[PDB]
Amino acid sequence: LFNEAHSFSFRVNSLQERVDRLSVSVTQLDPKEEELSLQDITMRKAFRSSTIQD
Amino acid sequence: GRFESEDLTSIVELDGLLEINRMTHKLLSRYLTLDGFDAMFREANHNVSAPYGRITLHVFWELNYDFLPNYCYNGSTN
Repeated sequence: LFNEAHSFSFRVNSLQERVDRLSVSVTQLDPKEEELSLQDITMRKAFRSSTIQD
Repeated sequence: GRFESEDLTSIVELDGLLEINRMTHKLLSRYLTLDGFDAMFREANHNVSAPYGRITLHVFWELNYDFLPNYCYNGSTN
């Protein structure tokens, strides 16, 4: 039991660090300065979710 | 992708199929913890990392190449 609980703890700490970073980043998003490139709509690489399967 | 290989008039069949998929997600969510339907839809539409998605890009393509040069308006019936 304890081994996997410890693994969960590690994962939770990593996710907490990431969430703190993301929150401080999101608080300073600028909409008026936001610029979107019409020309680069498809040459951009699409986001893909994880597909791990045991 | 099935929308992308059809004319502009198939948008209705598209949103019908999307509603079926949303109902399926709602049913399966009663037991499984899936990604939100919005997240899944945006991932499938390439609308996460980019401003516009595939559906709007194909809408514009269809407009330009098939709608403006091939259709006739009727004022009374609209």
